[PDB]
Parts: sequence; structure tokens; C-alpha cells
Amino acid sequence: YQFFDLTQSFCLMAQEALRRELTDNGVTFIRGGAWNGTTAGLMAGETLL
Amino acid sequence: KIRREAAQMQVEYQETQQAHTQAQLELLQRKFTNKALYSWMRGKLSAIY
Amino acid sequence: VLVISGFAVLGAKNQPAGQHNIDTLFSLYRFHQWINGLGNPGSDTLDMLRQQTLTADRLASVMGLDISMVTQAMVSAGVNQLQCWQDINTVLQWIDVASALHTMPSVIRTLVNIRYVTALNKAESNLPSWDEWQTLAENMEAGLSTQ
Amino acid sequence: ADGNTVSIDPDEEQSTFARSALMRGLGVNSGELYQLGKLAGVLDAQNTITLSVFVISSLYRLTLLARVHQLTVNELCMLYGLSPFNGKTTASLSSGELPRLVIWLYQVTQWLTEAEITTEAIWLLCTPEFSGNISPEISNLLNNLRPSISEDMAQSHNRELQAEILAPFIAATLHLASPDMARYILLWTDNLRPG
Amino acid sequence: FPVMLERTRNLVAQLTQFGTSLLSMAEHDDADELTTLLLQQGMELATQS
Repeated sequence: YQFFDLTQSFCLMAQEALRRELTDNGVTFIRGGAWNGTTAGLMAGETLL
Repeated sequence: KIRREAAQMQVEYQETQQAHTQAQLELLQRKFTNKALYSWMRGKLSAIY
Repeated sequence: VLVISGFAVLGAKNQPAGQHNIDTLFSLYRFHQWINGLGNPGSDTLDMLRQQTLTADRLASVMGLDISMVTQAMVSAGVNQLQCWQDINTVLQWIDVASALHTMPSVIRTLVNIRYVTALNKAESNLPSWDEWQTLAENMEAGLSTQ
Repeated sequence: ADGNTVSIDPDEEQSTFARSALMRGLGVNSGELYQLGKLAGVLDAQNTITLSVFVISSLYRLTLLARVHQLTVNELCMLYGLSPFNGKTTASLSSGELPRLVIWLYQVTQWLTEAEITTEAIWLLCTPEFSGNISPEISNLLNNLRPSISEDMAQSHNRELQAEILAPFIAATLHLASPDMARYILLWTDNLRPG
Repeated sequence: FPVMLERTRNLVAQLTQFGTSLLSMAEHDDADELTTLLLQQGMELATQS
């Protein structure tokens, strides 16, 4: 859980870095749902990939 | 008549056999890794793949 | 669902939420047995049980029993809605005692309402009249076999 | 055989002795008697009925028809709804229509027993009706379709391509076998247009 | 962007083998419980025999 939280923060800041580099503020692909709490929050890896 | 009693307790033995096999089935369905989890697996993997 | 409802949709006796004792233990055991017996629509059943949209006719359709049986169970238990599992289990046990005796729920209510006091020493003499006794006997006996 | 009007309403207090006798003879509870009256169409105001030998014979014929096919009153009502003779009363069954109904019921029961399907399940899988509201599976389909796919690529013109795109989601929400089978179920439902 | 790209990717990698390991251990656990229940049922059956 802690590692997934760290990786989610990392991917969000990477998304913001890509937004700055492309000078656009509308593109979003990390839209949550990676932590499916009904199943211990699994299958976040392939979604983030 | 003691033979009859032995036969009847054999009947209750096999009845307990059915009882704990049904218990095995229900606990297997109540296990953690199950059909809902595996359907989540297959669907997410198919789409993301 | 139980914790989200905070034992409000479960009901309690003399305590808010629920104290950890035999009453709540038995209530939870019977509730889990009911959930197990729910069947395939049990998922949706619990779904609107989270809400307050679980209606009497929907419960009748899910359990497969008679809507008039459910209605007479309502009017016998005195509950107008399945606010809590206390009311739900009261209705379920009324249906159970009706079905075990193979007799109508209002007949069960009439049998229970018999204050067999026979000229005081208690609340009152609720003994039915002669024709009422005859009709009640007919209704409670109508569901037997041939032999 | 007196012709007097008695009510078969299960909620009716002070049930008639003749009503109780009919209940015991038919071996069905009062709710099933009401369902039989609904099926026969001989129902009247306040769910009353004239005690006539014709109506008694019709009800007993319905009971025998259920018994010979080993089905209850509710299942009989369901199969009557699913039958081509739906929306008709037992009184409105001609001398040639009754044998047709009998033979149709026999063939249906034989095929159903061969296929090993229950009653309410075959009701649901034969009628085009709905449960009544949004199911948790439909909610999951919404929650997995709105984020994953937006209008950007969903607003295309190729209906078959849209079906291909939506197929894996349908398979996920229906616990189906393959995306192509989900697509083909989508093709059925689109050529049917339920809603 | 690229540096964030690779290390988010590899953090996701460790997340994925963590998920696979937890799934495998859950399967092993439920196998253990099913075998234990089978042994218990066998022992009362032996008692009745």
C-alpha cells in the first residue's frame, strides 16, 4: 500500500512534468482506479504501465 | 437389531460426510482468491493488454 | 454494509448501535444465514438494503413466497417498513411459524392474541366467540393432508 | 353448486367455508387461488366469483394441467405469460385451442426437462423484461466505461468498430468468455433494440 | 520527462511482482486450509468407522 502510494505520487508528478514540457494542461491519463479497494487495491501496475 | 443399529449409524456417518463436503464447498466459495477476483484479472488484463 | 449502516439497519435492544453480547451475536448469525439463503439476487438485495428502497413486494419476489403472506406478516408484526433487521427477523420468524404449521400468518396472529385469562386474574379475557372459534379452527385446519 | 357470489381474496377477513373447501380441494394456498383467478379471468369486483360448476371445472382443469406437468401456480402463470396464448383467459379457450395449449405445454415441459433448466431462471432468460432498477453490475459497467473510454474515440461512425471497442467492457461486466462473444451479444442486443 | 518515465516504470515493476507473490501465497494458504479441513473430516469419519 505504501509503495503504491509512492508510485502514484511519482506518476502524477511525471504527468505534471509532461504537461509542462508539452505546454498543455488538458491531457490526463492517470485517472485513478488503480487501487481497487474491493480487492486489496491490486492491478495498479498494468494500469500505470 | 444391533446390526440394524450399526447400519443406521453408518447412515449418519455418511450423512456427516455429506455435511462436511458441503462445508468444504461453501468455505471454498468463501475463500479469498475466487471467481470475482479472477474475472477482474481477466477483464483488466484483456483490455489493458 | 452493517458497519456503514451503523447497526441502524440491523436494529438493537436498549442500546445505540450494538453492544457485543449474545443478542447481537444471534442477530448477526441469523442475518448471515438469511444472506446465505438469499440466492443469486442476494447481491442486489444487499445493494438496496444499503439504501431504504427494499420494498415488501421486492422481498416477496426475491424469497419466492406470497405477497399476501408478506402483507399479513407486516400487519401481524406491526411494522410498516423493514427499517431494521430486528423488524426483518420478526417478520421472518412470523413467516416461519406460519409455514411450519402450514397456516396463514393472520391465523398465527389470532392464536397468539388469545388472552386465555377466563374471567380475570390477568389483563383481560380475549376469548373469541363461538362462531369465531369455529372459523379460526377451520382456517388453521384447512391446510392438512387426507389421512 | 349454489351460484352464490363468494370472494376468494386472501386478504379478505372471514373467509367463506366454501372458499376454504375449494382451497383444500385444490391443495393451493389463498394467494395461489388468487393467482388462478387472475389467470382464469373470472375475477370480479373485490376479487369475488360466482360459485358455478363451470368456473369450478375451469379452476380444477387448471390445477390438473399444472399437476400433470409437475408445475406450481406461479410457474404456470410465468409459462402462460411466455406462451403465445398470453394475455388470454381460460374461459376464452376454444375446444380446439385447449388441446393446442395442452400439447404446447407438454412439448415445452419435455424440452425444458431435457435441457435441465429451472422455472424462474427460464422465466428470466425467456422474457425481455428487466429487474426493475440499475444492477450493481450495470453500475460497475458505468464506472469502468466512463473513465476508460470517453467520447473522443467513441463518437466514430463505424457501428461494428464501436461494438468491437465496447466488447471487452461488456465481457468484463457480464463475466463473459471472450471479447468477440461479448461483441456478438452486443450485436444481438443492437438488432433487438430492447430500450 | 524521460527519467521519471523509467523509474515510474520500474517502481511499477516491483509493484507487479509484489502482486503476483501475494496472489501465489494466498493460493498456497487456501490450499493449506482445504487440506487441513479434509484431514479433520477424515478423522471424525474414522471415529464413526
